[PDB]
Amino acid sequence: PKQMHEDYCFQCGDGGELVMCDKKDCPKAYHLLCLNLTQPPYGKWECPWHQCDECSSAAVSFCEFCPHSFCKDHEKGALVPSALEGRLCCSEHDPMAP
Amino acid sequence: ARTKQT
Ligand SMILES: [Zn+2]
Ligand SMILES: [Zn+2]
Ligand SMILES: [Zn+2]
Ligand SMILES: [Zn+2]
Repeated sequence: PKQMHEDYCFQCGDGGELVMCDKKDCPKAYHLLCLNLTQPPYGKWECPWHQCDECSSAAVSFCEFCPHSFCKDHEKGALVPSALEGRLCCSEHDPMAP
Repeated sequence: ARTKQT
């Protein structure tokens, strides 16, 4: 049945206790340990998918397999299609087995 | 921020 967030950690892929992103329309959820957070954040928390991993600027292009993402300055050449339905992946993944 | 359990 329809839920707004995913059932698996976007970082490691395992289930369990997951913090949910507060960014409008973001379905991503994460283990606290995987984000190096000690406690669930107080109040509003937006996940790392929204900020460029190079510079912190707002992301415009998004890895489909992990929270790496890229602003307008850093997005060209950042992602390639993968064997899983052509879904885009960053350099952390083997595109044949992302 | 909120949590869910799976
Ligand atoms: Zn995790
Ligand atoms: Zn998010
Ligand atoms: Zn950037
Ligand atoms: Zn990635």
